[PDB]
Amino acid sequence: PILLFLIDTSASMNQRSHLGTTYLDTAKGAVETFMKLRARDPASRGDRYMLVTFEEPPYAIKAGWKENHATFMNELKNLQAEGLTTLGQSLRTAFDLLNLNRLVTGIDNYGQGRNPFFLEPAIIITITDGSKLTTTSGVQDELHLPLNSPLPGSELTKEPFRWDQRLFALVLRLPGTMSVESEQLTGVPLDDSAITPMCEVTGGRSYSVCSPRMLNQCLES
Amino acid sequence: SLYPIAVLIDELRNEDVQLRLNSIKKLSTIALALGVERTRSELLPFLTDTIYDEDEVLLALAEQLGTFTTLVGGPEYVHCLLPPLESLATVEETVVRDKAVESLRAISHEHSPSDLEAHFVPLVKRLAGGDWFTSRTSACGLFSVCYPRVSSAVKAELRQYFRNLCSDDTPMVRRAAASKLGEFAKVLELDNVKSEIIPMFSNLASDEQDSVRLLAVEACVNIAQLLPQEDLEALVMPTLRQAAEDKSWRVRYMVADKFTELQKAVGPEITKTDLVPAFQNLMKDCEAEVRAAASHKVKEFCENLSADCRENVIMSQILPCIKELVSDANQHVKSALASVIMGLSPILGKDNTIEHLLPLFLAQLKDECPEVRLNIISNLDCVNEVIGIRQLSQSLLPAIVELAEDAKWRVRLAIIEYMPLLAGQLGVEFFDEKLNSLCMAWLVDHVYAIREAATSNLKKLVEKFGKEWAHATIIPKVLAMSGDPNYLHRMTTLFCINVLSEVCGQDITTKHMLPTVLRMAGDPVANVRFNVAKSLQKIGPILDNSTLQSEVKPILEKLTQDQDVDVKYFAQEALTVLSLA
Amino acid sequence: PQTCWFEFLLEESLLEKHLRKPCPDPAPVQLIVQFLEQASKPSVNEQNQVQPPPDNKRNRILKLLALKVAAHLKWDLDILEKSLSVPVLNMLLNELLCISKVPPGTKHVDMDLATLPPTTAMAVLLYNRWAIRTIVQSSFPVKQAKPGPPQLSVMNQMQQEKELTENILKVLKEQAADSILVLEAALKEMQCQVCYDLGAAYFQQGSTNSAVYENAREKFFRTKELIAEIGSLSLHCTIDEKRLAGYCQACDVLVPSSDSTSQQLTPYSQVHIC
Amino acid sequence: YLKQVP
Amino acid sequence: DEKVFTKELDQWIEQLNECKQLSESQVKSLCEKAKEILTKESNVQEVRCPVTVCGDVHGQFHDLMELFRIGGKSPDTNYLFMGDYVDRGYYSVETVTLLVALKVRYRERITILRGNHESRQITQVYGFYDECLRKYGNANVWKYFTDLFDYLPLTALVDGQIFCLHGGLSPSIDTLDHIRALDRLQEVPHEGPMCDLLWSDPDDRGGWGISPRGAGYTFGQDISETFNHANGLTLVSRAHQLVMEGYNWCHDRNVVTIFSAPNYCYRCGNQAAIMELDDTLKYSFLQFDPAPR
Amino acid sequence: GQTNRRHTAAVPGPGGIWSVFHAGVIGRGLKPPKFVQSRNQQEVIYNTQSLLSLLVHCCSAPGGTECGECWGAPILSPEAAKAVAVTLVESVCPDAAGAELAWPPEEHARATVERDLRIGRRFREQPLLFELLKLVAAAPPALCYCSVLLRGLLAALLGHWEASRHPDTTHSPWHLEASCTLVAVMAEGSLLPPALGNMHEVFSQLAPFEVRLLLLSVWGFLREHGPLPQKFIFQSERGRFIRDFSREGGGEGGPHLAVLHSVLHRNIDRLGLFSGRFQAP
Ligand SMILES: [Mn+2]
Ligand SMILES: [Mn+2]
Repeated sequence: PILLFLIDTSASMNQRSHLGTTYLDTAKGAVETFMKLRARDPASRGDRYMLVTFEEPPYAIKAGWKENHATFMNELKNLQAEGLTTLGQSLRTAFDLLNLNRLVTGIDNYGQGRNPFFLEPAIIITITDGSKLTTTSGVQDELHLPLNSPLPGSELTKEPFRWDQRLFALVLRLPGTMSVESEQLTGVPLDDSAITPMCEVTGGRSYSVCSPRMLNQCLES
Repeated sequence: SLYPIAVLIDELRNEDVQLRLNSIKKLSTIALALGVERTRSELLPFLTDTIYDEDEVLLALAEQLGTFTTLVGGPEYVHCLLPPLESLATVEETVVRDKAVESLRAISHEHSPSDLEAHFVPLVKRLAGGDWFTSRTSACGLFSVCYPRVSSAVKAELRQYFRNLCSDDTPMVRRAAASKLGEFAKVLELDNVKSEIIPMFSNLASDEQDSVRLLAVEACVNIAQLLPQEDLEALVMPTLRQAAEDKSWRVRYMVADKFTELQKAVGPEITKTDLVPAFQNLMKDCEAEVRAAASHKVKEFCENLSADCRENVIMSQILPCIKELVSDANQHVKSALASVIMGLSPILGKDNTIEHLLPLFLAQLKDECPEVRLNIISNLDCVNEVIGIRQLSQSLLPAIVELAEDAKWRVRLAIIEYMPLLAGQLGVEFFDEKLNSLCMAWLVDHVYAIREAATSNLKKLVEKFGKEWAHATIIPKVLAMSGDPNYLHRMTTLFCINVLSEVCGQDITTKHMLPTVLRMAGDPVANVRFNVAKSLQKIGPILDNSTLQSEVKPILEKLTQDQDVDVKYFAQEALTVLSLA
Repeated sequence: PQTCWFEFLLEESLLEKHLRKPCPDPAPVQLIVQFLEQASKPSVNEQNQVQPPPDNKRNRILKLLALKVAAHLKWDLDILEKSLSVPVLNMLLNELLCISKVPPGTKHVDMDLATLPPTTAMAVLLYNRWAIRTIVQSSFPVKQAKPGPPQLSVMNQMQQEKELTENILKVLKEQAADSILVLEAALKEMQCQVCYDLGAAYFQQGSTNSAVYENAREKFFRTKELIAEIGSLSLHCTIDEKRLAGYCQACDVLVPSSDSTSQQLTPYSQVHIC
Repeated sequence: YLKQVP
Repeated sequence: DEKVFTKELDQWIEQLNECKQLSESQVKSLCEKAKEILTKESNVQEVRCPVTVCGDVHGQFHDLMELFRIGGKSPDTNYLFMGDYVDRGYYSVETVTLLVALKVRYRERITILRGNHESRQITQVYGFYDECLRKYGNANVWKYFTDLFDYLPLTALVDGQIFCLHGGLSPSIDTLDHIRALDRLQEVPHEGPMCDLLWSDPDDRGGWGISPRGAGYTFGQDISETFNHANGLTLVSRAHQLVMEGYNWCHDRNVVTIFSAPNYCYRCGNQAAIMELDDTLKYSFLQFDPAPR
Repeated sequence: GQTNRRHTAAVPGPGGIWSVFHAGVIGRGLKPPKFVQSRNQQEVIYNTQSLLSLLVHCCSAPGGTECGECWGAPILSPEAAKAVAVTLVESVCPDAAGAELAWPPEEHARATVERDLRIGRRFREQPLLFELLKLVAAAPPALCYCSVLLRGLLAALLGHWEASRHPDTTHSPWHLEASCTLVAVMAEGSLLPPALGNMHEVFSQLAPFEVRLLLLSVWGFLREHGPLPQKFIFQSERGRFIRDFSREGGGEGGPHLAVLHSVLHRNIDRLGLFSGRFQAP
């Protein structure tokens, strides 16, 4: 399938956890451990890895269709979190890339019905922190995707996403001081973030993490 | 009687490996403490029926049995230990079967012939008939050892068993059998080897695998060493000739490596008639490892011939091959060739050494590779003994400046060590003109060994050229570089004080040698004080009592309570050795 | 020329030669370590049924050789306590008790020592001395082991061994009350050391119930005149007199016994009592 | 690296 | 007592330089004196200039002898070794024995640090245990050498300005006073400050990351710059990766990799190098080839 | 308390038509010649006396009654010392990670080790901090607010006695003095019982692990009986805050005094005379 990582590169993602490491480094480690646990599965020979950051275009797509694995690693390890929390534009950019190649290949036959055999499997994972949504003018309370119609043909589908792709969210809530109480829940809680209604609409689930063990359970799930 | 067996069975089953090793390394103690007929009766079947899963314990028990066969009761009672030792052959590791076959070699060595004629022949004939290949390897080894103590009919039986086992298809027993052919003919008579051993030897050399032909050709060099000069030309000589130019390069690599014992065995006429053209075929082929081996062996091929024909064959065939091998595009071939090229010089006559070997010598000097340069410069001493220093010095005049600044310090090291002879032959005026600067730059190099060699070189020069020259041209530069802020430059100046003070004299030892040593014993670097203490310690005996008691004693009591402990200790032992107090 | 346990197990005269060998290789208390570690093998059957080790002839001859080795060291508890662990010493003293014709599970209340055989009386006295010194030294603080992670199996078998150590120390306390009774009945000479350890016990339960300190004092005062009867005859007596001096200096501060010139006159004493 | 060593 | 031990230890140096192994009691006494001399040494030992800092040796004894032929003999030039001189080499016991005997002979002239290979598990799995069994015969000398590795100091400081250690930095270490506060008297853990000290490594990243080694972290230029600024340092010297040229100036002239084992594992063909800080902190590089055999 | 001309005049010999020996300079050269601080203790002690006199005038109550036959101690205000405690905590550690006045578990000391080392450095550099603690000591609700400072300094001392390898504690002077002074100040502030607070007089002759176990006993007692601003009764006839160690239910720390008595029972050889101080009340 297509594994896309939307790594938040706002400055609020530069907080330090109790591990003595920054939140962004925890995100990179989450991507690395996701790689290892996916490579354990004997069905992942073909898996295209993509990376999108919270940076304005054209410096938004770190890795796409024409790149390889080594450049994905090099651009992953060289990320700097020095932007704003602009979730809507980055999500629209990721969907625009994926649906752009989708409508290029003619995978979705409009007018001739809906064929679920023509399929391009795709999972996008937004790793963020849950801070306030920020623009250059002020804080935005509720998450709105921009509607500028950059991709030709966006008006023939009501939603910017499609039925072959799923959104998941890793919201990092690692405290600065470690919790005395140990979390014993088998399941992962949902977060009260602004990204959770979107991933519930797209057919995913928002994993909320507060400990490295919780990160291991989230990433295994 | 049974409690040793019980503690053995409850001790052999555990986790670690040290405990079984400590048990079976002291199993001889168990046998000697318990008795003789007891361990003949029960302990040997006990060690037969048990099967272990670890390999080193098999090695230790094999060598323990080899040391135990004397404690069994002498050679007359060793028949009890043969079914266990042959029961050890059915293993799968190389080291344990090697230990087993050397144990049986010892057993065959120590034992009186009659019951070898009676009992060991059925055992080796039955393990020869084993389906497993390890049994056949042990069989050919045992047939290689059991010759001199059996009778003629028992001999002919073991020969025909040897032809039965040596003819099979699987390769590893053919390797072992070829090795035992190489070890086998070392004791036989001429008629048996000339009648049936050598045609089946040719048959076993005529097969397809490379490694059986390898062991075949060193078996050939052993039997060529064994057979006289009269018979080897007609039967085994075309076999080795047809094995010389085989398709695989391993066989020609080995017959290159074994070429010297071949040419020693065959005699000079056969070398000239047959081995020399095959040797021109050897170094002129496409594979390069065989070419490097061909150089490594052209050294000890040219030193070992007959003189009245060695001169003709080197002036007619060998030198064009040398010229072709010098220009070889591979580099390791050139390195090996330069390693073994000037060894031709003491073999070969004087003017011919000049007019042939010196242009190629200067060619190999300027090669950009380091290994060729370090080999040829190490071999410059060997060519220096037979070639006079005058023409060699004039040959090395335009080649001495590029070789004092090259990257590798081995070449610089040997140039420094060889340079005193060059300077002594070449005069003082040339060294004062444009050759002292090389030694001056040598004293300030980065490599410590280069600087120490340059300091010993200074000793050789002050020994060979005299006193006042070293006063006028050496000491002021030493003091000017004694005035250098870097610490190891000061170390080199201390080394110059020590080593030039070995010869020096007496007058300069108090007016340009001692005061600079005294005035810089207060350097904050502890190594400076450390080595000025060492220098005073060595320079004590050459000085006279007046200066040794006037300023050496107060500076040494000054340096024997300073903060660093090492300089304090060497100041104390310097005072002890010099008998100052 | 090293040795092994089954070398001495196969032949007794080898162990006899080792006991007479003047400058030995591994010393007899580590030999006790090796034999009692070999005897500590669990008796797993063919169906892996772990049980107590069987009473075959090999185990019994191993124990009698071990007790002969212990008799070679004159049953001196100082080095024998310092060099050997707690449950192994429990097994050794239990073997010394049962070889002295004592049935297991017997309550240790009276055993009138004049009526006892001499070997049996010395054996029960030695076992009780081990008990009282073991609980006293268990009260002692210990240097914590440095937290370098070992292998898992050795750590697990250490964990099991210290767990059995905890088991034997609790049962040591609930028999140790009655053992204190046995010691105080055991006063009625080289048994002064015996009395010494009794007073040491009164410092273990001295923090609560301070009255035992007064009991404690006479015990150590007892030891003093017996030290006066010893002189230089420290054959079985291994009392550290620095310890005795420190203990009696601690014991003076509970009561004024007059004789200010004979007692301490250092100003710390009068400022404390004032 | 011209060293097969076989 | 001092004179006889000094001359015996000098004869030990001379017998080691000609590549002869010692006896078990000699190693006992050497290790005991090494324990005594290493007890009184801090985690950050200040080494005064001048000093010739050398990197990983990894049990290549003839290469060590060549190193002494390049940088100078051990009496005369100061040395600072950043550990890892015990595994992945044929002659391992001779190398560590020579270093320890040189330490107890010349206590101000040889400084020895601790590498990650100098632990019980790593020596057990990567070769020192096997070398111990094949030469000396039993595993007891491995016990003394593991305790000796246990007492070794972690890092070193050159003129308050150069920080020399085996591995790399730590997310848990911020100041050099925390290095001096660690309990060094323990085998190196799987997690913690000291495992990261002996196991971490630089990489061209923007922050921390999981090292591809199973232990330790990896750090970038920002982390190294922060550590150098916050501690008054200007250089971080280390020896943990194989380098062709023998030296690397990574993280923008701040982190210096110095590998001093030419032809690592006898099959890589790297030209090793060492650094020679003069009395003016005024450096030079000695770059050398493997020894003839 | 707390160029080119001289460069080119001395570049002979190693240069010439050959390259210079070195490859560069590591930094700017030698790191200074290092400064040696020099003080005299009489001025230090008497400026400290002047400052503490000014503070004890400022932190005193109004008074001015002139009642009784004097011979008495005027009260230090528990509010002024609270202000001094707050600004001292502000000056040493401005962090707010462990600002709660209840002590966390022992293993939690392994987390904030950077802060503990920073308070240890602050107490080592300036002695006056310790002096100020004694000013905080003589007003028993006050040192409760300095629980973060005492906890950090105690954790630094725990780390030092974990890393210490010397047989005797007198080989490290400052850490021994800091441990004894710290437990003495917390004994001044009515945080520890008089039975447990009289332990520092043995610290001069113990082992580092032994004083470590004693300080862990102190830490466990402050776990069990916290240094809260409450649990002091304002006894009003002579109006002062008093903590009476009868009614908390623990009294003298049972396991704590047991461990301390085991510490005494180990070193009978040297802790003989001082065993009388730890007797039960
Ligand atoms: Mn290494
Ligand atoms: Mn390393």
